[PDB]
Amino acid sequence: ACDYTCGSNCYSSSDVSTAQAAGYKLHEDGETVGSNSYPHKANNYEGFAFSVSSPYYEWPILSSGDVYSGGSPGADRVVFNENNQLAGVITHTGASGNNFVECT
Ligand SMILES: Nc1nc2c(ncn2[C@@H]2O[C@H](CO)[C@@H](O)[C@H]2OP(=O)(O)O)c(=O)[nH]1
Ligand SMILES: [Ca+2]
Repeated sequence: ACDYTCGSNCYSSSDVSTAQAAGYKLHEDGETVGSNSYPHKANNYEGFAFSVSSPYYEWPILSSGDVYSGGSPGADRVVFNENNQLAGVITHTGASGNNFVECT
């Protein structure tokens, strides 16, 4: 069983924790990776019911189990805050264009 399902993609809690820690370390040192500048501000245009406070930052979570360091992001993103608390895991899979849906 998947703890988070993003279209076809299966994610456990450890997958989410490894991706989040990588994302936060880079946020605090003011560094970014890749061509789209990861991590950046997750603005929340969709209006999701995140039980943690604002501002929100998005970072890629890869299907292969590897951490992001440059190149292709994929469809899936883990959202954390300024406190290093998980907001949720979102995806562009099954959403129109550059929009998002929450992972089930
Ligand atoms: N859909 C959407 N896109 C956002 C939001 N905050 C930042 N973006 C980023 O802006 C683009 C929308 O033009 C998206 O492809 C997405 O980048 P990522 O590709 O980095 O996930 C948001 O809350 N909603
Ligand atoms: Ca895994």
